[PDB]
Amino acid sequence: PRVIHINDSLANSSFGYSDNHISTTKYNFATFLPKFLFQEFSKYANLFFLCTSAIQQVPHVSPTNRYTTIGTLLVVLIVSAMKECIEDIKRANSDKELNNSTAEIFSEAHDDFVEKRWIDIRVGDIIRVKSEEPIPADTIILSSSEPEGLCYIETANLDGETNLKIKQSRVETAKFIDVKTLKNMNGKVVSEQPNSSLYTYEGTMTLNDRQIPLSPDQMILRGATLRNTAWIFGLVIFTGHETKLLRNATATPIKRTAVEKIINRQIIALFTVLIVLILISSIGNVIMSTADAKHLSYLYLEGTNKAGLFFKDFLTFWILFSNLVPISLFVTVELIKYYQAFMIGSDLDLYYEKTDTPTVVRTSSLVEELGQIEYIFSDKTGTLTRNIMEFKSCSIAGHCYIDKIPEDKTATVEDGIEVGYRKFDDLKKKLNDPSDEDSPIINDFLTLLATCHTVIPEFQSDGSIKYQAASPDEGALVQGGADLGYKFIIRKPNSVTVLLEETGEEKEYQLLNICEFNSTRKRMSAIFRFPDGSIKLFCKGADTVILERLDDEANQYVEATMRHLEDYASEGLRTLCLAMRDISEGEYEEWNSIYNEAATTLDNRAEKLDEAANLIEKNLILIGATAIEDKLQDGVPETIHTLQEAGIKIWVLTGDRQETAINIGMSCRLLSEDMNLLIINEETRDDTERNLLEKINALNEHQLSTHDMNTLALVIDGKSLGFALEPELEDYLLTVAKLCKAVICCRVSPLQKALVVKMVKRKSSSLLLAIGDGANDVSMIQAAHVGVGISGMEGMQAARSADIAVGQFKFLKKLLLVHGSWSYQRISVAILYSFYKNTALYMTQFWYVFANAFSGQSIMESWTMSFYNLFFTVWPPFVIGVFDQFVSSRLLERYPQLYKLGQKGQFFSVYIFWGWIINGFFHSAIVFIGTILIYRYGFALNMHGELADHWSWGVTVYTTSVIIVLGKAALVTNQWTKFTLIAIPGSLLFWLIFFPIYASIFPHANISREYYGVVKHTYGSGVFWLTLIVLPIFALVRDFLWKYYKRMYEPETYHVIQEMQKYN
Amino acid sequence: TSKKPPNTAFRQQRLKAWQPILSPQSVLPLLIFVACIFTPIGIGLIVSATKVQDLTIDYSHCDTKASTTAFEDIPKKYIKYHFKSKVENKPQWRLTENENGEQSCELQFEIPNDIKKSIFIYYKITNFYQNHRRYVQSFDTKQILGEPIKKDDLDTSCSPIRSREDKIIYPCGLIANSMFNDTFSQVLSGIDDTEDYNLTNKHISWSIDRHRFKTTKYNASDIVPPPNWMKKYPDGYTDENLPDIHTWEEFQVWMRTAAFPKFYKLTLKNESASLPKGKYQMNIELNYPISLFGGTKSFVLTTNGAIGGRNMSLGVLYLIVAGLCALFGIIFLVKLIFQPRAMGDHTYLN
Ligand SMILES: CCCCC/C=C/C/C=C\C/C=C\C/C=C\CCCC(=O)O[C@H](COC(=O)CCCCCCCCCCCCCCCCC)COP(=O)(O)O[C@@H]1[C@H](O)[C@@H](O)[C@H](OP(=O)(O)O)[C@@H](O)[C@H]1O
Ligand SMILES: CCCCCCCCCCCCCCCCCC(=O)OC[C@@H](COP(=O)(O)OC[C@@H](N)C(=O)O)OC(=O)CCCCCCCCCCCCCCC
Ligand SMILES: *[C@@H]1O[C@H](CO)[C@@H](O[C@@H]2O[C@H](CO)[C@@H](O[C@@H]3O[C@H](CO)[C@@H](O)[C@H](O)[C@@H]3O)[C@H](O)[C@H]2NC(C)=O)[C@H](O)[C@H]1NC(C)=O
Ligand SMILES: *[C@@H]1O[C@H](CO)[C@@H](O[C@@H]2O[C@H](CO)[C@@H](O)[C@H](O)[C@H]2NC(C)=O)[C@H](O)[C@H]1NC(C)=O
Ligand SMILES: *[C@@H]1O[C@H](CO)[C@@H](O)[C@H](O)[C@H]1NC(C)=O
Ligand code: ALF
Ligand SMILES: [Mg+2]
Repeated sequence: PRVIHINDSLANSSFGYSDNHISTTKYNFATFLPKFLFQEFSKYANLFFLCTSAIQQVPHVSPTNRYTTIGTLLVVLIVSAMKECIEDIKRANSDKELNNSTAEIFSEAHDDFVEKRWIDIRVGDIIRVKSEEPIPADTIILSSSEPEGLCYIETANLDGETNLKIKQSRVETAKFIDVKTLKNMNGKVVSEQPNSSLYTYEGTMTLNDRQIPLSPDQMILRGATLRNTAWIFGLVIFTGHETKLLRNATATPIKRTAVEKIINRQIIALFTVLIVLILISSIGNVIMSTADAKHLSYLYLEGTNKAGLFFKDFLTFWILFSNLVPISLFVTVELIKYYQAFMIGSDLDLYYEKTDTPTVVRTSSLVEELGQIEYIFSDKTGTLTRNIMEFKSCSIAGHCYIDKIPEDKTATVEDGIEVGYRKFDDLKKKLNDPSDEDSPIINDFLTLLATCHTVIPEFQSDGSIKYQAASPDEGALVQGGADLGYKFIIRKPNSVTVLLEETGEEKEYQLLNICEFNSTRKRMSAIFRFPDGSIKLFCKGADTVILERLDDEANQYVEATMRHLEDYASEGLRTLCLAMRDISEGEYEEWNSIYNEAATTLDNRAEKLDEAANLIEKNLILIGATAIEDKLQDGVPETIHTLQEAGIKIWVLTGDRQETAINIGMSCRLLSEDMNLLIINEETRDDTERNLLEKINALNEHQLSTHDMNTLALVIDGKSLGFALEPELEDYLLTVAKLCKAVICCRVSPLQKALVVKMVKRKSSSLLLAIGDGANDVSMIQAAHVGVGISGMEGMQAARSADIAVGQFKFLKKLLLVHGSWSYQRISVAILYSFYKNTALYMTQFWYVFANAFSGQSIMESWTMSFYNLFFTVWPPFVIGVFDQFVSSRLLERYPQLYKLGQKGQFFSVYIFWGWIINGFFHSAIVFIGTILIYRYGFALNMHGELADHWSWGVTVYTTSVIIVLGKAALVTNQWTKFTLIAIPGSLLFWLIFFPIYASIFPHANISREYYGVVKHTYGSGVFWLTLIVLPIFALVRDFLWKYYKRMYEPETYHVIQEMQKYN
Repeated sequence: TSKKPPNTAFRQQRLKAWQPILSPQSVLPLLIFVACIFTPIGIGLIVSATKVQDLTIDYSHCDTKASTTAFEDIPKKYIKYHFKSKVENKPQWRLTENENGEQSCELQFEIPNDIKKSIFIYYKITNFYQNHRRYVQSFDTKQILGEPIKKDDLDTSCSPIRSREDKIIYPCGLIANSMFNDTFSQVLSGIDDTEDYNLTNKHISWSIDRHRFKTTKYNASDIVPPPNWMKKYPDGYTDENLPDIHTWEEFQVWMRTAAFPKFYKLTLKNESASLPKGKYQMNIELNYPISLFGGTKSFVLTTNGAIGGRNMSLGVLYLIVAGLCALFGIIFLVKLIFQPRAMGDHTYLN
C-alpha cells in the first residue's frame, strides 16, 4: 500500500518515489556503440563480412584489394548509425518538449501557486490545473470552480473518444476553493501500487480524524485534459513512469521480416557449403604436396611444417571462395527497398486530395511484408468511423421526414399507415400555420430536442457556436434542432435559453429537475417550468422501456412509430423514443419532497433517486422517435469485402462501449443478423473460464459447416479480456477466436491492444498488420509486424510512430493487393538472381583448383573480378526488383485471390533458393568444361602459329559467364519497357565496348599489366566469337525449354492470368 | 495540391511495355531456325578441323629405349599422325652421344604427301603446373625491361630465387629458373634424295613481347645466374656471356605462362614454301630431364586451320546444340499435334 503525505513533501520523499522523469530514448552518449554494434553484428552477413575483411588484410593470402569490403561495410554501418541517431534525436526532441511544460505547484515558501515545470513534481504536490491545460500526473481532484467539485475531462489519450468524462470531489474535501486555506488541510492517502488498469482504482484518504474512500470517480489520469472548468486542485499520487498512462507503454522492438529470417538460414547453409569447399581444397592441397614431393621440386616447396601451410591455404581458399555471400547483394537489396518505398509513396490512387496528404513509407525495410498479410487489427473511430454523429430522420404525427430523400421510395404509397419520406420543408410548413392539430406536438417535439439535453455551448470569434456534449447523440440532436431553427444558446445554472430563428424571439425555460442517464434505465427524464407557468415532463429513451409506460387511449400514432422504429432498426441507426406529459402543481409539490427524501438518504443513492423518479413516469404521451446515424468513411465496406475475399481475417479492437461497437460492426457489413454472436461479458476469472469452456464445448460438438463457420463472430469485453489473456485461458480464447469470421473487443485499454497482438503473433506464425489513429493504439502499432497510421488529421501521433502513414482506410486495399503483392514478387526474385549471377562465376574458381594442384590461382584479373559486381551486373537486379510487373494492376484488383500467391510463400523459400544455386553451379561447370575443351593445348588461334595463354582464356570465360547471366536475366523478366531494354542488352554492349578500352590504356599505366596483347588474341580471333555464340545457347536451352513446358502443359494461376492479359 | 505527386508515365508505373509469351507459334520456328543454322556451322568446323594434317612423337625415354648403333622403330604408344595418305615406313629413332657426355635423340620420319601449308614445330609438355599460384607471379617485371634494380628493391615474389651469395640474380623468379632447354636442330635434314627443309626461329613470341623484353642495363659484375643455369654459365656471368632477352625468343615464349598442365610452346616455323614427300630427320639435344616434373616432352609438327590445329570440340558442341534443338522441336510438335492443350481463356481457379 503506497502511503503518501499531502503537505510535507520533504517528509514523504523519503520512500524514494519517481520524479516525473519520462524517457523515450534508447541510446545515449555513454553506451551508443556497445549496443549498436551488438545489434548490428548479431546478424550473420555482418559477421561474415567482418571475418572476411579481417582475414583479407594479411598480405600473402589476398588476391583482391584489401579495403573494398571493409570500406563498404563501414559505409553502410555509418549510414545505419546516422539513421538511428536521427531517429533518437527526433525522440529526444519530443521528450524534452513534453518535459518543458509550465505547471503550477503550491509552494510553502510563497505559500501560493508558482509556475514551475512538470519535472520535480514529487508525490504529494497539491497542484492546480487551469482551463484546458493537460493533467501533469495521476492526480486525485480536491475541488473545482464548479459548485460541487464537478469537472469534465477529455480522455482522448487513455481512450479513443472525445466525449467529456465526469469527475467529482468528495463531499468532505470539496470546500477548499481559495489557496490560503490549502495550508490548513493535512492527512495521508493510502493508495494502490502503480498498475496499468485504467478503469479501476481504490484507496483511502484520512484528513483530520475521519477517512473517506476513493474511486475512479476522483482519480484523474496523466493522459486526460481538463475542459469546461476554470481550475481544479489535485493531489498527485503517481508520477513519471508510475502513472497508468506511461506504465503500460513499451519500447520499440527491432522489426524483422520473413524474408530476413529466410535469408539468415540461407546464409547458414551457404557458410556450411563454403566450409565444405575450403576443407576439400585444403585437404587436396596438403595431400598433393605430401605425395608429389619429388615431382614438385621445381617450385621449391618448403615442407618445414604441415600446419604452417594448412592454416595458410585455409585462409587463401576462404578469400578465394567467400564471394558466395557478396555485399553488393546486401547493398542492392537496401537500395531496391528504398526505391520501392519511394514508388509506393508516389501514387495518385493513394493520394487524398482533401487534406493534401499523400502516403509515405517511413520504413522501407518492411515493404516486402505488404504482400503476405493474414490478420488486420483496427481501431474503430477515426479509421473506420468518422467521429461525426448526425441527426438523420424524425418521425412525428405518424409521418417521417428527411432532407435528402432517395428516389427508391420517395413515393409515399399511403398503404393505410403512412410510410415513406418527406422533406423538412413540409415539416416547417406543417409547423408554421396554427390550424393544424399536430403543431403543438411538433413544437413540443422540437423543444424536447433543444432543451432536454445536457450540452455545454461555446462561442467563437467567427460567431459559429460549437457545442461540447458529453454524449455525441445529444450533440447531434442539438445540431438537428439548431439547423432546423431552434438554436441552443447560453446555459446558466437551472435555466436554459433558446434562440428561435423561425420567429426571431429568444425564449427561456426554467429547469426544475433532471434525472441522469443510466444504462439500466436507458431513459432520461427532465421536469421543466415554462413561460406559460405550466410544468411539463420530457423523457427520452429506448422503445423497450417506455413502450410499456404509455396511455394507448390517449395517443393515436403508436402503430406508425413502431414501424418507423422497425425500418430505422433495419438500417442499423441508433433510435430513441420521445415522450412528454403535462403535470400539476400538487403532484410536483409532493414529488419534490420525494426527491428531497432521496436527497436525505446518503447511504443509498444509486437505488433511491432513480426509482423515486420512476414514481412520476407512470404514464406518458408518445411524440415519436428519432434516428441518429454514425457515418463511416467512403469505401470502408467495399475495402472490408475485398480484404475478406483476399483471405485476410479482420479484427476490431476499440475503446468504446459494447453496444456502439456492435452497431458499427453491423453498419460496415462486417457482421450480420444471422451471425451467431458469442458475447462474453463475464466479470471474474472463473466465470470467464466457464464461459470459454461452454463456448468451445458447444462449438466443437457440432459439425462446422461452411455457412456456420462464415456466420460466426466473437465479442469480448475489456474486463473479461483482462482474464482471457492469462497463460491458462489463452489457448481457449485463441481456439474460439480462429473459428469466427470477425472479432470485436470493447473497453480495451491501450496496453491490451498490444497484448492481443503479442498473443496472436506468439501463438501463431502469421504476419500481422495494425492500422490505427491517435495515441492510444501506438502501443498496438509497435507490436504488429506492419504498422499503419491515419494521417491528415490533428494529433498525428500514429502518422509519426507508424511504419506507414496513409490518408484514410480505403487505400489499405490498393496498398496490399497491387503494391503489396508486386513488391513480394519483385524483391524475392531480385534476391535469388543476386545469389545466381554471383555463384555462376566464382564457382569456376573452384573447378580450376583441380587443374593447378590445389594452389588457388584465379583465372581473371582482380580488377575485373571487382568490376563484375559494379558495372555489368548491377542494372538487371534493379530493373527486376523495381520496374517489373508480373501481372497488371487491374487484374490484381479484379481477382483478389491472387494475393494468396504471396500469402503462403510461393515466390521465395529454401527450395527455390537451392534450385537457383544448383542452376548456377551447373552453368559454371558447363562454362568451365566447354572452355577447357575448346582451348586444349592453347593451340586455338590462327595468327602465324601464336598461341593463347592464361589471361586470353580467362577473358573468354568471363565474357561467356556475363553473357549467360544476362540471358538468364532476360528470361526472368515478364515485361520489356525501356529500362529493361537498356539494362540487360545494355550491359552486354557496355562490356563489349569497355574491355578493348580498359585493356589498351590501363596496362600502360601499370594497372593490370596482364592485358598487354589480349585484345588482339581475343577480339582478333574467330574462336572467341564462335564460343560466345555457341556456349550461352547451350547453357540456356534447358531453361528455355523448361519455361516453355511449364507455361504450356502445366501452368500456374498467374500464368493463366498473364495469358488472359496478353490476348484480351 | 502542394504535395501532389506528378502525373507522369514513369511515376505512375504505366510505361509503354511489350510482354513476350512463349507460344508454339514462335518457339518451334525458333528451334527450327537454330537447328538449320547450327548444323552447317558444325559441319564446316569439323571439316576444317579434319583438314589439318600433323604428326607427334613422344621423344621422352629416348635415353634408354633408343639404340646407339643403328635406327630402331619407335614403339606404337609414342607415335601419332594424321595425313591425307598412308605412311609406308613408320618413324624411327636413334641415340647419338658426343665425347664430352652430351646426348641427343635423332628422329627419322616420313611425310607421304606435299603439305602445301605453313609448317609449325612445337614441343609439348605434360604434368607441368605452369599455373601454380607460387609460380605465375614469381618474376620481376622491372628486370625484364632492363632496369638495374637494386637488391632491396627486388620483388619478393621471387622469394626462393631472389639473390644468392650476396649477389643479385638477373632473371628473377622460378619461371626463368626452370626453363625447357632442349635445342631443336633448325633444319629437317632430308634423307635419300630428299632436300633439306630450312626452318626459322625469328618472330615467334607475341608481337608485344618483342617490345617489352629489352636488353639489360646491368653490368656482369653485379649479377649471378640462377641455380639451374650454372651448367650453361659456369662461375657466373661475364662481359660476353650476358644474354640479351630482346632476341632470345625462346625465353619470351617460356615466360608467357600457360593455363593448363598440358601445353604447347612454339619453337620453329616455316611459311615460305611446302615440304614435298620424303624422309626427313630431326636432331634434338637432350638436356632437360623429365624426372624433374614427371611428364612427357614431345616433338609436334602441325599446320594451321580456321580454329587452329585439329580440335573437334567446337563443331561437336554446335552439332550437340542443333541436335538437342531439333529433337525437342520434334517432340513438342508431335505433343502439340496429337495432344491439343485446350486450356481455355476463361478457365481459372482465381
Ligand atoms: C549436357 C547438357 C544438358 C543440357 C540439357 C539438360 C537437361 C537436364 C539437366 C539436368 C537434369 C536434372 C534435372 C532435370 C529435371 C527437372 C529440372 C527441374 C527444374 C526445376 O523445377 O528447378 C529448377 C532448377 O533447375 C536446375 O537446377 C537445372 C540444373 C539441373 C542440375 C544439374 C546438376 C548440377 C550438378 C553440378 C554439375 C557439375 C558437373 C561436374 C563438373 C566437374 C568438373 C571438374 C528451378 O529453376 P527454374 O528457373 O527452372 O524455375 C522454374 C522457372 O523459373 C519457371 O518455369 C517458373 O516461373 P515462370 O513460369 O513464371 O517463368 C518457376 O516457377 C519454376 O518452375
Ligand atoms: C555507361 C553509363 C552507365 C555507367 C554506370 C556505371 C555503374 C555505376 C555504379 C553504380 C552502382 C551503384 C551501387 C550498386 C552496387 C555497387 C557494388 C557494391 O556496392 O559492392 C560493393 C563492392 C563490391 O563487392 P563485391 O564484388 O560484391 O564482393 C566483395 C569483393 N570485393 C571481395 O573481394 O570480397 O564494391 C566496392 O567495393 C567499390 C564500390 C563501393 C561502393 C560503395 C556503395 C555505394 C553506396 C552508394 C549510396 C548512394 C546513396 C544511396 C541513398 C540515396
Ligand atoms: C637444363 O635444365 C635442367 C633443369 O634445371 C638443368 O638441370 C639442373 O642443372 C642444375 C645446374 O647444375 C643442377 O643443380 C646442381 O645439382 C647438384 C645436385 O645434383 C648440386 O650439387 C649442384 O650444386 C647444383 O645445384 C640440377 O641438379 C640439374 N637437375 C635438376 C633436376 O634441376 C640443366 O643443367 C640445364 N642444362 C643446360 C645446358 O642449361
Ligand atoms: C622455308 O623453307 C623453304 C624450303 O627449305 C626455304 O626455301 C629455301 O631456303 C634455302 C635457304 O636459304 C634456300 O637455299 C633455297 O633455295 C630455298 N628454296 C628455294 C626453292 O629457293 C625458305 O627459305 C624457308 N623460309 C623461312 C625459313 O623463313
Ligand atoms: C639451309 O640449310 C642448310 C643446311 O641445313 C644450312 O647450311 C643453311 O644455312 C640454311 N639456309 C639459311 C639461310 O640458313
Ligand atoms: F479511435 Al478508438 F478505440 F475507437 F482508438
Ligand atoms: Mg481511433
